[PDB]
Amino acid sequence: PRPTVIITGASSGVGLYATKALANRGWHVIMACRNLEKAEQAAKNLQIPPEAYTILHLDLSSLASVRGFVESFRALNRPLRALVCNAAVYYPLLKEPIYSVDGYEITVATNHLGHFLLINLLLEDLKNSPESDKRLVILGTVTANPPDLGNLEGFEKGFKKPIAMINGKPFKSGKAFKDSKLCNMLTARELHRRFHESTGIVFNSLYPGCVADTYVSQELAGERVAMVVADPEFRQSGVHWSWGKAFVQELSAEASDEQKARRLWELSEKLVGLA
Ligand SMILES: NC(=O)c1ccc[n+]([C@@H]2O[C@H](COP(=O)([O-])OP(=O)(O)OC[C@H]3O[C@@H](n4cnc5c(N)ncnc54)[C@H](OP(=O)(O)O)[C@@H]3O)[C@@H](O)[C@H]2O)c1
Ligand SMILES: [Cl-]
Ligand SMILES: [Cl-]
Ligand SMILES: [Cl-]
Ligand SMILES: [Cl-]
Ligand SMILES: [Zn+2]
Ligand SMILES: [Zn+2]
Ligand SMILES: [Zn+2]
Ligand SMILES: [Zn+2]
Ligand SMILES: [Zn+2]
Repeated sequence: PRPTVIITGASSGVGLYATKALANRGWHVIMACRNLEKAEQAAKNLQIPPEAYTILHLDLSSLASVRGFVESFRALNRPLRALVCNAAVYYPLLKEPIYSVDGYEITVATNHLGHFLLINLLLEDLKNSPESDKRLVILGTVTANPPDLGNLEGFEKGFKKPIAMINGKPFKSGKAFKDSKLCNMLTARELHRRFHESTGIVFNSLYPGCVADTYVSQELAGERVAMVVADPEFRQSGVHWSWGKAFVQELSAEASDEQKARRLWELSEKLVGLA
């Protein structure tokens, strides 16, 4: 009897050490990955036993792929205990936006909108599971409090070319990334508010520390993801765990983001075909 956790972006970095850590605690990790070849090599290289994992293809930049990943998880007939939204892309060199298969600026489309659809479909799976300690963890920003969503003008007007930023202003890829990470935080917050009572699922977020990409190792950061998913200390919905022993804060900490967080959620449903 082995409890199931899905990890997005599990074939490298933090996601890969997180899957290692959770397997060592005796979990069965669904490595939901873009690149099946790299996922297979990585799994074997870290010496993880075949019972501890299953690789399923997931491309967060395609909503058809998010839907299809979900049907494939369901076919396993494994009760879901947890979900980790860890996958993040970042294209620092782009001067011009790239638009996903579904027509959305790719950074926001992958980091936010694809995780948004994934979360919303898997809530059904999460709420129907008979596991008692069910968590949904999102990798977010340093603190729950540069990114600026404005009045969401870009999302209000449908978020298609020529719109490449959530606030409807000219494309900036580094800001797009930060915007996207803000969306992840706002979404965690809003999952707690909308669903924690009705389901009893723990909805939290974390920041495992600054990590070597383009003061903390991938191994440790991955251990810290595992802690947030699995250990009794971290079993509390509505909060952000940060390593800068963790500082904890309420996801709803910043009161003036309340309206934004709600409007973000409603616009996101529209963008991914839930409304
Ligand atoms: N460095 C910082 O100071 C800083 C700042 C803010 C946030 N963070 C957080 O730290 C975390 C580091 O994560 P990491 O080490 O796992 O990242 P990483 O190894 O540097 O590379 C990106 C990850 O995203 C996955 N991915 C990319 N595109 C995808 C797609 N279209 N569909 C599905 N998966 C995709 C990749 O694996 P596959 O392509 O094989 O799936 C890979 O695991 C991030 O989640 C980020 O939010 C760090
Ligand atoms: Cl597939
Ligand atoms: Cl797929
Ligand atoms: Cl409660
Ligand atoms: Cl759908
Ligand atoms: Zn596939
Ligand atoms: Zn999100
Ligand atoms: Zn109650
Ligand atoms: Zn509670
Ligand atoms: Zn409130």
